Amino acid sequence: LKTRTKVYYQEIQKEENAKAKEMAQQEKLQEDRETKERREKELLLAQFRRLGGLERMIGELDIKFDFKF
Amino acid sequence: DPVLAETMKNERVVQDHNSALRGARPINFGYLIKDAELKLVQSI
Amino acid sequence: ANTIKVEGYPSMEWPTSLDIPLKASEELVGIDLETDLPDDPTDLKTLLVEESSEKEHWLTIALAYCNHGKTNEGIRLIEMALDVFQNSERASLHTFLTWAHLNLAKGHSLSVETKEHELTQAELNLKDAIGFDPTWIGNMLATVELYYQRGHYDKALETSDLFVKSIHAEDHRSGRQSKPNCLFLLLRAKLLYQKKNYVASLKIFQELLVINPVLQPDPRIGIGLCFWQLKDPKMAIKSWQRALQINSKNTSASILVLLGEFHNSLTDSTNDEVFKETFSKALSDLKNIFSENQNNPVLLTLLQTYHYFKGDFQTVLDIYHHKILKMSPLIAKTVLSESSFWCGRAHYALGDYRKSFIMFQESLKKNEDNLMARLGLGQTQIKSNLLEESIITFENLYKTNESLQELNYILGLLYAGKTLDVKTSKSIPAKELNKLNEKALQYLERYIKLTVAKKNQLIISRVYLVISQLYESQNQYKISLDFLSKALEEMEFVNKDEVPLEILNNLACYHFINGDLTKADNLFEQAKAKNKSVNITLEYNIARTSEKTNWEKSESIYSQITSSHPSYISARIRNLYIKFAHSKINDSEMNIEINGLLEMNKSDLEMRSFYGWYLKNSEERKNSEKSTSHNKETLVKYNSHDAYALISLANLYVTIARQEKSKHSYLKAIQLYQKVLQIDPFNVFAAQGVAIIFAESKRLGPALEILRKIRDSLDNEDVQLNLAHCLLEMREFGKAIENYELVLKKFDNERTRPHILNLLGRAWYSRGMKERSVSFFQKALENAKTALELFVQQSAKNKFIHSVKFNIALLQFQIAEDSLEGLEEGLALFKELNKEELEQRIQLGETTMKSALERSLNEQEEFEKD
Amino acid sequence: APIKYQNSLPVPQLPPKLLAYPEAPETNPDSSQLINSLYVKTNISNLIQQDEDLGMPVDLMKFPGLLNKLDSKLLYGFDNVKLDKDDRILLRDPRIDR
Repeated sequence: LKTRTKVYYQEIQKEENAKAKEMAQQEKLQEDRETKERREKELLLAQFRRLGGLERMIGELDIKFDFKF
Repeated sequence: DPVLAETMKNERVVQDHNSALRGARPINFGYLIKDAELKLVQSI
Repeated sequence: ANTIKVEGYPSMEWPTSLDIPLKASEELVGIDLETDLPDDPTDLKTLLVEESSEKEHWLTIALAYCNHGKTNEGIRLIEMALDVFQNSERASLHTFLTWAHLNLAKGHSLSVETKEHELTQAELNLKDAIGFDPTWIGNMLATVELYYQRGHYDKALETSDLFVKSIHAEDHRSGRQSKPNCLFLLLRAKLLYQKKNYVASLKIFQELLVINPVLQPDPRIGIGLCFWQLKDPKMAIKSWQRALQINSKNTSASILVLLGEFHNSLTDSTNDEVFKETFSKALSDLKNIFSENQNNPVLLTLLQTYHYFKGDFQTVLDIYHHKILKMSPLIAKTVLSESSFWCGRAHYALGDYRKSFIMFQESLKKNEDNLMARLGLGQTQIKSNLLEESIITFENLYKTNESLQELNYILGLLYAGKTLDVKTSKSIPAKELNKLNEKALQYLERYIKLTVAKKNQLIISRVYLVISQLYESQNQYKISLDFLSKALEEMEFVNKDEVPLEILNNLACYHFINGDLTKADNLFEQAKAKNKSVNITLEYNIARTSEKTNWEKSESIYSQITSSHPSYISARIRNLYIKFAHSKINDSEMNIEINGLLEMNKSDLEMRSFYGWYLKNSEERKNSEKSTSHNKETLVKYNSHDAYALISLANLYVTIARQEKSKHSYLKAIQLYQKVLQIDPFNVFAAQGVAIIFAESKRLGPALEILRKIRDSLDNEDVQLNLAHCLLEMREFGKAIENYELVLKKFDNERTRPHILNLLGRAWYSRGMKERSVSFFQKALENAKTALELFVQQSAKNKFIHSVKFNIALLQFQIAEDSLEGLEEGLALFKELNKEELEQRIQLGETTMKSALERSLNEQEEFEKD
Repeated sequence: APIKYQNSLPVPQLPPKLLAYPEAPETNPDSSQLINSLYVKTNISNLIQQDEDLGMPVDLMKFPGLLNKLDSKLLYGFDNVKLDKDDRILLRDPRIDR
């Protein structure tokens, strides 16, 4: 079973898994911090993300279709 | 007075007059029945 | 560009030019497959029959035909070679025809009859080809693919595994190495995806990338499918984006990228500005991709969602009944389920709950795991007065979706609304009621937990209102007030002006209950700022909130509530009281009015209470005849165990008890005290009457304890005066006196200052009489002076004037032990008080005292001289 | 002064009245806004599968030499392909941000 295809797939799999896991670990601690959390409080006050906001926002959209149904 | 009837139907009662009695804090007083009955039946 | 093209990768591109030899060696007739293909295959059929052309040229030209969008023409062309090539030469022709008919049965721009016809022609040519060459891999792959296209998935997997086994065996027998067949791997991965074995299918779809990154069907579509089903939308969208980047003419990749765009617009957006343009780009791409795929059920369902969120419910119904319903047997069950779900949503928004029920039921029939369809079904059951049925639906959904926030919210609101219902309180025992309250709190608090854990989501402000109601029903005012405040904050932390009138009003009522009325009036006025009923209600609330400050602001609002709505009992009670206790009334016009109000609402209880308080507390009716008659009437031939009137009867009966029938009356009062203490232990006044009975009959040990405890709740002048009474009886003065100044600084009661000063004379009696004290006696005398003054000034001519005067006389006598001047005033007042032996003693004692005090004063002056 | 205990009942204290809350149909359990809040989270997933073919139709008409020259060589792929980084990240395992 030791083909270049299987071994190549498995080692690329290993490398990408290691890269992605290490990236996930270093994300919250160090990458994006220093009061960017409070800009994600802007995300808290989002209209489309709270009750009734999805319709309202979608109602504001200019684009619309020419129906045939 | 129909508007007054609407007022009444839209009104709750936070404290009826028995609830009004107890005061600012609640003391247990659950022993008071036992002790009072005992001490005043000793005088009986 | 219908073929994958990447720099560096292989290419599975067809020969673009085929040249045919002429019969007998002028071997160059060029046929350019893009351009020189006649629209009539017979034109090349003549050329192919003339030159004794090979069988593969026929097949090559027909494949070039089919790969240019003319599958019917190429089918005809090979069908023209079937009666030319004969007997086992036509095997590969039947293989080609099988695969071409398979390709014709692929699309929703088709019919059930057309699909069945093409599938049947495919398997017919397949039987023909198996008759000749049953081991050629084209026919074996066509077998497995036919099984797949007929829905027989595990049968197809069985036959595919058997074919792979046979091929491995044949190669191992002849010594050659078996390379993986990409088509068998693809079929197996698709079948495993159908089996919901997403990890194995993912592994196969990923290995196909290494074996061939140009494989058309792009495995990346499958690896993205498996990534999605394994809860990794990021890599799924990434793989579909890659598949579209590699072949921009792949429509499945474009539709998957479109779905991913909608998903990312809904999740990754951090504000409405970003969302309104990401979703708009998604909608524009939807329009463009739809303009040439107008029979696509996914695009039609997307249009349905958009038109639902746009309020265009009729277009949703039209898309369902005019497009999806006609091609219903040809589309996958999940897409059908979602489109039916959106039709049901449209019905639900139009108020048609029967049709919405039917549509959500159909959607569940096509996909039982349609979570939002089941939620819509539960909500339809709610709307159709099927409450318990809806609760069963939701609680069955709860076994798998335990951390679903909206589901916890729904079940909590349902259970709470069931708890706050009077019918259920009448129908089931109390313990079940409290278990129901506890379950509602369980659901709502778990919802709050789940929503706060994901610190990005906003709390539905109502859950706090419902929790506060649940705690309010159980007389736990503290937690209810805290949750009402927590609702006010979050309520005002979004839309700062639209808080409902009732939140500020009820918060003000709670602030009135506990603590002073400074913030209560503020909130009441803030509610007044923002309905005819609310006006009367909060006007009574403001008038009731001022009775301690601007009493006369209360009087006016009470009048105009009674000047325009003369049936509000609370307004009239409090108005007569407030202006009565503010002295804008005489005792007669009280009675009249009060009697008018008394037997107006005669039968029931609140008014009666005020009535009792009138008679007993202040003016004319202290006579107990009416009291006995009416405070008994509150309980005659009713079952009412109510505390106020019966406690009044008990304690004012023990006032009469104050002598064998005296024993009788005392034990009657004790009985009633116990009886009212049974229903409500916190009844402070029953325990206070028991402390009275304990203190009165010389058992002033536990009575002082009970009073000390009572003061931890009650803070009136009455109970604290009772406290200081028992301390003077029981023991020495500071415990007695220490509480009398505290009485005076409790309330500005001008009648109890009279009540205080005589027993203050007693309090300074007891310890200046413990031993001669000349510095304490004089302040004793000062208090007694203020006593007599307060008793002469008022319209109170009780025994108090007489007794107050004497106590002062005795104080003067004992202080003479400006000494002679107080002595002379003592002589004067004691002569004014002129029993017999006492006044003859007064004569001899004047003769003694005036002279002897002059002697003491002259001796003092002589020794001050030196 | 004599001693005389008085259990002076309070004035019939009827405190301010409470007000019941009006309709809030957006927040009732029968509200479609709950389903929309859920849609924001799990929106288009029941659609990623387009047909039973999973968006991957098997053609055999895309392998040159197969259906015409009976040469089934391209069904077994290619040798020593060095995938681009975009294709190589796709080879990793799911849910690896944990």
